[PDB]
Amino acid sequence: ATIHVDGKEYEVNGADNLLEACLSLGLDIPYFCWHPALGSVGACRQCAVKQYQNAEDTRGRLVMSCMTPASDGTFISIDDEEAKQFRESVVEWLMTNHPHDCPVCEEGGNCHLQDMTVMTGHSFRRYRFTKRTHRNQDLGPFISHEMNRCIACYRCVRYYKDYAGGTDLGVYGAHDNVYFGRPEDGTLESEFSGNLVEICPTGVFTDKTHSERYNRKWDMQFAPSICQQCSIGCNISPGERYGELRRIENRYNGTVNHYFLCDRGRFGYGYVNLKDRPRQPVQRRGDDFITLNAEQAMQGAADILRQSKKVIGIGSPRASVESNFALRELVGEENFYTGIAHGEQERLQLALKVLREGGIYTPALREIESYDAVLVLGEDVTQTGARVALAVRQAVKGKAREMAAAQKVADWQIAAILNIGQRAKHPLFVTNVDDTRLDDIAAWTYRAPVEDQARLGFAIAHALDNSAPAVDGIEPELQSKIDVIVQALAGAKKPLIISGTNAGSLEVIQAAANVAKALKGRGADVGITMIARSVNSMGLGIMGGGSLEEALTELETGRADAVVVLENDLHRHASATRVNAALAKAPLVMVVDHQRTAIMENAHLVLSAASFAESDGTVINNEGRAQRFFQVYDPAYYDSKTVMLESWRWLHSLHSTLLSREVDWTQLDHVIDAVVAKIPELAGIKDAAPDATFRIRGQKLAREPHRYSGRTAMRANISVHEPRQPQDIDTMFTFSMEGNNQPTAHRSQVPFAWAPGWNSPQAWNKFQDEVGGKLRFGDPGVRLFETSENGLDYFTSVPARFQPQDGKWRIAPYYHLFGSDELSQRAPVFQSRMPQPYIKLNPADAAKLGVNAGTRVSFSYDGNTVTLPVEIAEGLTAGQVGLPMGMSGIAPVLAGAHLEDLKEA
Amino acid sequence: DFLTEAHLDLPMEFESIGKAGSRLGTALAMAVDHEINMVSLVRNLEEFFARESCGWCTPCRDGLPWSVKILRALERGEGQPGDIETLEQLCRFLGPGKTFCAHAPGAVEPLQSAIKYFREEFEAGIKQPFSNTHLINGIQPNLLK
Amino acid sequence: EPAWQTRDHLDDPVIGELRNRFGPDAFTVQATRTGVPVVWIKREQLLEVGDFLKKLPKPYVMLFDLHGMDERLRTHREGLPAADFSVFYHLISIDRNRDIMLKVALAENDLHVPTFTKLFPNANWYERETWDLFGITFDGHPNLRRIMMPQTWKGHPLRKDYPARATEFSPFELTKAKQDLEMEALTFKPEEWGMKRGTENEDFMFLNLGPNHPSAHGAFRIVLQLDGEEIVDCVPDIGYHHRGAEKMGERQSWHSYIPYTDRIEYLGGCVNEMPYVLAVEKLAGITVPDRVNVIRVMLSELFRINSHLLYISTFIQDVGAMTPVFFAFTDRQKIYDLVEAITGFRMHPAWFRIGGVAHDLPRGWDRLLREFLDWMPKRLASYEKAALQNTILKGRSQGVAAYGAKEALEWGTTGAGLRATGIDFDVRKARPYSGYENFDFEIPVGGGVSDCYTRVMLKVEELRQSLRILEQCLNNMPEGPFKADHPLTTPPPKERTLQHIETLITHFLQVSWGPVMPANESFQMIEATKGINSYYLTSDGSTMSYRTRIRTPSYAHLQQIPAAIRGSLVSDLIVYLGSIDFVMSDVDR
Ligand SMILES: CCCCCCCCCCCCCCCCCC(=O)OC[C@H](COP(=O)(O)OCCN)OC(=O)CCCCCCCCCCCCCCCCC
Ligand SMILES: CCCCCCCCCCC1=C(C)C(=O)C(OC)=C(OC)C1=O
Ligand code: SF4
Ligand code: SF4
Ligand code: SF4
Ligand code: SF4
Ligand code: FES
Ligand SMILES: [Ca+2]
Repeated sequence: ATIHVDGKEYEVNGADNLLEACLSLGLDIPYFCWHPALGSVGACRQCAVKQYQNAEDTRGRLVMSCMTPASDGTFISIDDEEAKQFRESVVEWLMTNHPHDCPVCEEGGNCHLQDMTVMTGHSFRRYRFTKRTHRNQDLGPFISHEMNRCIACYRCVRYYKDYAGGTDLGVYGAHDNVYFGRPEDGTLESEFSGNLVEICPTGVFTDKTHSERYNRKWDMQFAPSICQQCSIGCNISPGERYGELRRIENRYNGTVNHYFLCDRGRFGYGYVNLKDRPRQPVQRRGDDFITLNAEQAMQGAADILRQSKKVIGIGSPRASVESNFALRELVGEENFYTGIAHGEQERLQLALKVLREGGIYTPALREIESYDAVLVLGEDVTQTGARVALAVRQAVKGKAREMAAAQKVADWQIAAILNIGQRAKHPLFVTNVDDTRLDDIAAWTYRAPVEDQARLGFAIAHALDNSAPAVDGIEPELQSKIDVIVQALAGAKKPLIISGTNAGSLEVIQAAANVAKALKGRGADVGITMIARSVNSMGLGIMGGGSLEEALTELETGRADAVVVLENDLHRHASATRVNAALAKAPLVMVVDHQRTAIMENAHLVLSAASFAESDGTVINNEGRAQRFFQVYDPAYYDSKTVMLESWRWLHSLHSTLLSREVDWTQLDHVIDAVVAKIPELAGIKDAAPDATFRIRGQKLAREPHRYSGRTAMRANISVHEPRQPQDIDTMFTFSMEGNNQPTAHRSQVPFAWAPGWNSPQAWNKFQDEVGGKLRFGDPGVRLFETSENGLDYFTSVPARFQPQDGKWRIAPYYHLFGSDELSQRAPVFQSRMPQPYIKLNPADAAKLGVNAGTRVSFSYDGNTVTLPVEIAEGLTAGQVGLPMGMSGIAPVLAGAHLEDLKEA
Repeated sequence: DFLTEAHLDLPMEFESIGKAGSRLGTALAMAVDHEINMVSLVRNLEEFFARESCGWCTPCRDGLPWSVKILRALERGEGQPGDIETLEQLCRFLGPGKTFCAHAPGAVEPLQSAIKYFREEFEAGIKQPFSNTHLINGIQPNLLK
Repeated sequence: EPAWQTRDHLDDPVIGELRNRFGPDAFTVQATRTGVPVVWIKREQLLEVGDFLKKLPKPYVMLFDLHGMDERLRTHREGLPAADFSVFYHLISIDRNRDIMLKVALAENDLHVPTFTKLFPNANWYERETWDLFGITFDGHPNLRRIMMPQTWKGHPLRKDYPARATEFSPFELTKAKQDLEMEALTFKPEEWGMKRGTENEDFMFLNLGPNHPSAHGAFRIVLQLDGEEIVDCVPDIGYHHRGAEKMGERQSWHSYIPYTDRIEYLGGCVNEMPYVLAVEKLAGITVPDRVNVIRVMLSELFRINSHLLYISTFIQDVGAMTPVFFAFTDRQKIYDLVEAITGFRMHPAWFRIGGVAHDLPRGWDRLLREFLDWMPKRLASYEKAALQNTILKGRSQGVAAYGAKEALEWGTTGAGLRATGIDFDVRKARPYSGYENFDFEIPVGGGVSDCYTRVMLKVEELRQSLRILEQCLNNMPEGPFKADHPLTTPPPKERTLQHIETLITHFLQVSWGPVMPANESFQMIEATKGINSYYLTSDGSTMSYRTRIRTPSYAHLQQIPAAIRGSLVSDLIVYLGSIDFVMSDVDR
C-alpha cells in the first residue's frame, strides 16, 4: 500500500494500521493506549490525524491513526492545525486531574506522558478547579502503586488480562473515578507483573526495588546484558549508579524477549548489591585471614598449583563460556569437571542431542507464539522458563486470531479478535506432578509422576506413528485422553513439544523426542523446546566434561590434591556432607566466585570474581543461541581497594603464571578466539557480538546517556581529583557518554533506548526497522547450530508404571519462580516474596501418616533430619512427597530421589 | 439541540429537524419556559451527561466534568474570562468522530445550542477576573499581554 | 510571515547570476533558517565561483568565515549532497548588504580542498584552523601547521570520534621528559617560517613578547624579529587560550551552553549571549516580545559601555598614562553595581535565556540607571581632557599602524577599524536584530584611514551612542512579559512551574534532557563590543547542538596584525596591540 503524509509518498505495509505505519517511517504521532504487542483499542484518542480520501480535499476528517488501516491511497495529515489542536486538547484533558508529582515521581525523565506533553507543545494551564485523587493499594514487594498519576489508558488491564493471563488486576470505578488494581490489598501473583512498570505510560506502577535506592534515568550507567536467572536468556539492560546495580530494564530483542521480561529476571538482581560478597582476594593461613591484591595472589596460587601432582577444576552452569573454557585449559581437557551431577548432565546431554541432532527445528521464543498445538511434557514452564509460558499463551490465543483474520478483521483490532474468539483457543496439553499455572488455558492437565508422564508421551508417539515403541497397560479412560491429544496434535499445522531437564527424568525427554519425531514423520512443521536449568547449562553441555560425582571421588581417593571451584556452591548438585568431606580432605581448595558460598570455609584461596554486571562473556541459552553480555561498571572506580576481576581473566592469568611465571591479564577477544579455535562446536560465539575494535564512524558505544550528571562530584568525597575514566579493552563499549547511541547506527547491541523527544520505554520504536518487529540491522545473538539433515531414531526404553513402594517416598519437584534460582534467592527482596518451605502430601498418605496441614514432618536424607511443615496437595499422586527445589537445604538434585524415615516430628 | 419559538412550525421528521441544526431523536419533545434559567438547565444536563459516562475514552471522560465545573461557576456567578470560549472549543472537539461513541456529541449538542441561542445568559455569569496562579513571594510573575 | 521560517532563497540575484554563469546543473541550493543562500558547489568549481563572486558588479569583497564540518553523524541530511565532511565559506557583499554561504562536500578519504588564500589573504588562519581541528588538507596552502593545538598533538579535536572531556583521557602528569619536549615544541624555530635569521653584516634578534607581557592583553604570544629597534616581520602565535568551546557546544545542551557562550569574550557578556540565543530562537521558531528585546538591548549596551571603558583605559595605560584606568574602573564598578542588581552577577551574568531572560527587572533598577547616566558623561569629558587630547598620546597614536579600506576588507577587519576606513557596515543598522530599529543612535564613521587614535575616538563615540540608547531605553520602557509564550521557551516561567503541572513537565524535561529543537540550521550575526560576532548552529534534531561555529572579530584582527605593523617599531606594535580591542578568549575560543 502507498500512503501520502503531507504530500510525501510512503510505501507501507497494507495489513497494518496507520499509527505504527507512520512510526516505522519515523513520523511522530502522540499516543498512549496503543502498544505494538497488545493492539489497538482506540481509548486515549491521542493519535488523531486528518484523513483525506481524494488528493484535492479541504475538510477531511479527524480519524484515529491506530484504528484506521493503512490502505493504498490514504492522504493523512499529522501536522495540520486542527489535528494538532485536538491532540493538545487531549493532552490538556489528561493534565486536568494529574498531580503535581513530577519531582517525587520514579518515572521522571522516563515518563511517556511527559514526552507527549512536550511533544504536543502544551505548557499553559487554564484549568483552575480541583483535581480528583485516589487511594493506593499495597501490591507487594515489587510494584509501588500510585493511582493519582493514571490517565485511564487501559494498558495495564489489557496486558495483565488479555496478554499475561492474570486475574487479579482489573478496571473498576465509574465515569471519571476509574480505578485500576485489585479488589483488595495484596501481592500481584502473576509471574509477569514486572512488565507493568514499563507498560504503564505514567508513574502508577513503578519498580519498588528501584524506588528503594532511586536514581534518575540520565544518572543510570547502562549496559546490554543477558539475564542469568534461568536458561531462556532474555536480553536485559542493567543500569547502575554509585557502584551498585540499581535497576534491570527490558532490552528489545525481536527474536527472544521483545517487550516483556519476567519477575524473577527483573527483580532478582539484589544479590549483586550484597555486602557479604568477596571484593578482594582473601588468603587463609589456618585461622588468619589476609587480603591480597591480584599479583601476589596469582603468584602464590601458581606456586601451590605447581607444588601439586594434579589440579582439577569444577566448573558451573552459572558461569560464562569463556570462564569455563579458561578453567578447562588451566586444568587440562581430561581433568575438567562440570559442576552438575550425573543425572542432570545426562538429561542435559540428551536434550542437546535432541536439539542439535534430532532433525527437528527448535524455534526461538518469538517463533513460539505462532505454533498451533502445544504439548508440554514434564516441564513446569511457568515457574522455570516463564517467558516460554507467556509465548505459549500467545500461541493459544492464535486460534481466536485466526478466526478473526478469517472474517476480514485486521490484526491490530484486538478487541474484535477476542470478540469473535470468545472461549475457543488452541489445544494445550500440560503434564506435571501437580497443578500448574497454565491450567486456566490448557486443553488438558495430566497430574502424574514422571514415569506416567513419560508413558503418556510414548503412548502419543505410538498412536501417531505405529513404528514408535508401544506401551501396554493404559487404562481406557487415559487411552481416550491419549486419542484426544493425538487428534488435536495430528490435525494441527505447527505443533510444538516443550520439555526440559527440570522434570527430573530422562524418559520424559525421550518421550518428547519421540512425539516430535512422530509429528515430523507425518509431514508437519513441528518444533521442540527443551528448557534447561541454569543460564549457561547448554554451553557447559556443549563443551562437556565429567560429573560432580567423578570430581568428588577424585578428591576423596587422593588423586586430586588441588581443586579449583569456579562459581559453584557445590551443595546444589551434591550432598553437603560429602562435599565438605571431599573439600577438607583436599589440601588446596581455590574458590573463584563473586558470592559468599558455603564452601569458602574449606577454601584455601578465595578469588573475588565478577558477576554479570561486572564481567563480559558469552552465554548459550536453551535454544542454542550464543549471546554476549557486557560489563556495566568498573567496581574499582568508587572503591579503589577493590580487586574484583573477570573469572576468565583470573583463570587465564593463573594459567600464564603457572606456565611461564608471568602475570598476563588477557582480553576477551583472545579468549573468544581460543574457544572458537580449540572447540569447533562453539565457533558461533565469535559472531555473537563484534570485537572491541568495532566503531560506529570511528567512535565507541556509550554506556551512559548524553546527559549523565555529577561527573566532577560523585567521587569528590574520596578525592577532589577526578581520575581517568575506566577503559574497556575487552568490548566495543566505553564507560562514558563519548559514544554513539543514535537509533540509526549500524549496530545490534543497544545499551538503552533514547531518542530526542522519546524518553519512555516507548523509545524502542526508533531502534527497529518496523515498530514491533525485529530490531533494526538485525537482532543480536546467533544460533550455534542448524537443523540436522537427518534425525534420531525411536527411543525404545519405555519406563514402567509408578508403583508406590512402602517406606520409600519419591520426591516430586515443585519449582517456584522466586526461590529455585541459586542467585535470585540471595536477593533480599525475594525473601518477602518466596513462600515458606512446605512438604506437599496426598490427602490419603497424610491421613495414613495421621498428619494434618500445619504440623511438622521430619525427613532424613544423608544424615539430615530436617523438619518441614506440611501442605496438602490433592493433585499429587499417592506415594510421593512434594518438595520445593532450590530452597535452603533442598537441592534440585533431590528430584526423583527416595525419602525414607518420613515421620511426624 | 435546543430550538426556539421560530422552529415550532416545523415538521417532525428526521430530515426536517436535521436541516435546522437539531435532531428528531425519539420525537418526545421537552418544553422549557421563560422562568427556567438556561445556564442551570444546561448545568443539570451536563451533570447527568458527565456522571453517566462509561469512562472509556479521553475527551468525554476528562472534558465533560470540566464543562460541569465551568457551568457550576457560571450558575453561581463565579465565571472567569475565557470560560465561554473554552466551552465552545469543548463543543468543537467533542463532535462526531472525536470520541469512541456517540454519547459525547449528544452531550455537547444542547451546550452548543444554548451557547448559540442564549449567549447573553451565559455571559451574565462572569463577574470575577481571571486568576489561575497566586502570588508566590520572592518570584516576579510573568505577565502576558 | 515570521523571520525564522526556512527560506530557500531563489529570489536573490546572486543565485540567478550563478545559474546563468555556471549552468543549471553546477550547484545545489539549500533551504535553511539561516537567512543565507546556501550553495553546495562542486570542489573543482570552487575557485571559479570565488573569482566570479570577487568580480561581480557589486562584488563579495569580504571573507567573513571559513570553516569545516563533520557530517558523518548527521542523520537528517535530506535535500543535501552526500558528504562525510564539508567546508563552508561565508562571504559578505557590503554594498549589496547581502551574504552567501558556499559549501563543498568531501569524502572521508579525499580530504583536500583547493586553497582560498590567494583570493582572500585572511583565509590563511582559517585554513590552518580547519586543518588542525578537522584534518582537512588545503592544496597550495603556504604553511599548513596547527594554530590551536601544539605541534606535538595526535588527532583532530573537532572530529566526532575524538573524545571531548579531559576526564576521559589520562590526567595531566607533568614529568621532566614531557616538560622538556613541550618546552622544545613551543620554541620558535625561524627556519620553519623562512625568517632568514641574521644578515651578512649584522644579526637579527628574535624577541618573544608574549605570553605574560604587560602589553600583551591575554595569552597572546608574538615572535618579533628586530634589527635594532625596527621590526622586520611578525609571527603571531595563538592557541595559548584554547578552551574548545565549539566541542562544548557539541557537548552541552541548548540551555546549559549559555554560560559557555557568555565566557567567549569576557568583556562582552550579554553581547556574547545575544547571537547564540537569537540563533536558538531561530531554530525553535520563537518570536520574543518587545520587553525582552528592550531588556536585551539595554544589557548589551551596558556591557558595551563596560568593554569600551576597559578598552579606553588599557589604551591610555599602554600609551603610558597610568592614572585614568582607576577612574575608568570606578565607572566599571558603577556598571557592575547595575548589572549585579539586574542579572545577579558582576561580569559573567549568564542571564539570557531561550525566548527571554532569566528573571524580571527588580524594583528600583531605574534609580541605579539614572545614577550611572548622571555619573558617566562628566567622567568621559574628564578622561578626554586628561589623556585623549594629550599631544604625547596623539604622537604615540596618530599615524601608527594605519591601513586603508582594502586592508580592512581583505583581512576581515570589522568594528572600529572597518568604520574608521569609511566602510559604514554596522550590523545594528544594516541587518537590525533584537528590535534595534526602535532606537535612534548615530554611527561613527572615520575619514578613510584606521589610525590608533581614529579607532579610539570611534569607540568613544560608540560609548556615547550606547549612553544615548540607554537613556532612550530608560525613559521609555514597556510593561509586558519577560519570557515568550512559546512552548519551546527554556526555561518556562517559574511561578507556573511551581503551581501548574504542564509547566512543571515542560521545565522538568527542558532542564533534564534539554529542549528538543527540530533538525534545522540557523545563523545569527551581531555587532559585538569588539567587532562582528556570529553564531552558526546546526541541529541534528537532538537536545544538543550538532555543530556550533563561533566567528569572532579578534581572530581576523590578529591575522591582520603582520600586514599593518611590518617595518614599524616595537612601540608602534605595542600601541597597535592596545588599539585593536582584542581578547584571547575571543581569538582562540
Ligand atoms: C625637580 C625636577 C622636576 C620638577 C617637576 C616639575 C617639572 C616636570 C617637567 C617634566 C618634563 C616632561 C617633558 C616631556 C617631553 C616629551 C617630548 C616628546 O617626546 O615630544 C614628542 C611629541 C610628539 O612629537 P611629534 O613631532 O609629533 O613626533 C615627530 C614624529 N614624526 O611632541 C608633542 O607631543 C608636542 C608637545 C611636546 C611637549 C614637551 C614638554 C613641554 C614641557 C614639559 C611639560 C610641562 C611641565 C610643567 C611646566 C610648568 C607648569 C606650571
Ligand atoms: C597598574 C595596576 C593595574 C591597573 C588596572 C588594570 C590595567 C589594565 C590591564 C589590562 C590587561 C588585561 C585586561 C589582560 O588581560 C592582560 O593579559 C593577561 C594584560 O597584560 C598583563 C593587561 O595588561
Ligand atoms: S507519571 Fe509522569 S506526568 Fe505523572 S507525576 Fe510522574 S513524571 Fe509527572
Ligand atoms: S494505570 Fe497506567 S497502564 Fe493502567 S490505565 Fe492508568 S496510565 Fe494506563
Ligand atoms: S524467563 Fe528466565 S531469562 Fe527471562 S527474565 Fe525470566 S529469569 Fe530471566
Ligand atoms: S464518549 Fe462514549 S466511549 Fe467515550 S467515555 Fe464517553 S460514554 Fe464512553
Ligand atoms: S493510540 Fe489511538 S486512541 Fe490511543
Ligand atoms: Ca571488561
